[PDB]
Amino acid sequence: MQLTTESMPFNVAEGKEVLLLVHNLPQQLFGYSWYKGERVDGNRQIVGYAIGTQQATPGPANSGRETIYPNASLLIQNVTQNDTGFYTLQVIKSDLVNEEATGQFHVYPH
Amino acid sequence: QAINQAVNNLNERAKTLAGGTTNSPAYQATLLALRSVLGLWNSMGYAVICGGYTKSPGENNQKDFHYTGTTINCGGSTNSNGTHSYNGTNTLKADKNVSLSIEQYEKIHEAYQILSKALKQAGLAPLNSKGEKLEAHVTTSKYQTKTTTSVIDTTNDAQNLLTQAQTIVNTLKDYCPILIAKNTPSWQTAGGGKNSCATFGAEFSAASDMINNAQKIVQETQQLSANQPNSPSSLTALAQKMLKNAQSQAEILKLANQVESDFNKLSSGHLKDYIGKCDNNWGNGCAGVEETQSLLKTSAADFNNQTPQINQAQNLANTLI
Ligand SMILES: [Br-]
Ligand SMILES: [Br-]
Ligand SMILES: [Br-]
Repeated sequence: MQLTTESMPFNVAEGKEVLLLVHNLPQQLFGYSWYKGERVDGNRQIVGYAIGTQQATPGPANSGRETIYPNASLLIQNVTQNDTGFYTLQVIKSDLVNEEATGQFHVYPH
Repeated sequence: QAINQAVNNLNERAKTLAGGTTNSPAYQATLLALRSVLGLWNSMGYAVICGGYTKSPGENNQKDFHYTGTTINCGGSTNSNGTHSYNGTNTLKADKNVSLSIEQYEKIHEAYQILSKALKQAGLAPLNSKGEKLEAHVTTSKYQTKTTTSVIDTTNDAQNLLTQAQTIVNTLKDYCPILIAKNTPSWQTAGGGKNSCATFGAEFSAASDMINNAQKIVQETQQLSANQPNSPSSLTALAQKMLKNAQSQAEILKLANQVESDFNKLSSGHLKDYIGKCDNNWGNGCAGVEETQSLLKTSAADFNNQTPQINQAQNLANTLI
């Protein structure tokens, strides 16, 4: 099964929470990274996680409202209008083969 | 003249020990430390993960390291089904128990290429010699396409080649980068995805110690050479020399033996079936360690066997004083 992602909810009230669920994570992994946008891109990395150190180190796009979980889920709390749009997960497998998945959600007001 | 008899024994043993190769256990012990590290790298080096960002993921740092033969990439990864990605290991911060940085890997690659070149072409110099000079080629690639080649004047003398060895062992043991997972050697189907010091902890320890003891052997050889043997004054001077020189011979054999012991530690675990072998040569040691091992045993046993001479030389000196 190919790597999917999914947002809970897809439409998000400003001020509140969203959870980017990840389906079909491979079992053996070097690590993973989330990004803002539709692409894997250094300057837009929200956060990276090394299985090796069970340790999450944030990149430049991180707003400090993100929690990453070892099942690759990303939680974003207190969402603003600008959090709206696309997100991309890159999983690196133990054999240095990668996989991507793009995620999306919309944030409305009040 | 019974003294002159022991003097000759001390010298000729010291000449073998400090200036020989085939028949010196100091030499073969040293060579074995060096060749061991080389096999260590030929045997599992390819599976070391490198590329982790130093400053930030926004650097897409990435470089190819050439062994010639093959090339190794740091930074990148493979796209599911085919293509090469420029985003990969460079996407995650480098540190202990995760990844080596480009800079760390290039230190190793340089040391390796030097060790590899010295040993294959010049051979390890006799411990007592300043060594020949030689030129290692180190070669790398990038994209933006740029190929770089460093030519290093260097020497094949124990202290130099041991620093090269040391740079590789220390990095692995202090940083314990993860190994690539999945024909496949035993340890890979067992340690890929997990730090290298959890697969090869024992082996890096043993290697660390071989380098130390080899280093210490070199020290003692320098200062063995310092002391090479009719009033009281000549009977004391060249006689203190006897004690100093025998005490050196012994310590050297002690360390040469300890190196044989660490080699066993080295080669008794996951590398038992791989280092020692050869024949793309990654995955086995291809370093002549088996040759060097039996010769270290043989030579060491010859000297061991000559331990009366050193017992019975040390008495004569103590008698005098
Ligand atoms: Br010889
Ligand atoms: Br380059
Ligand atoms: Br071999």
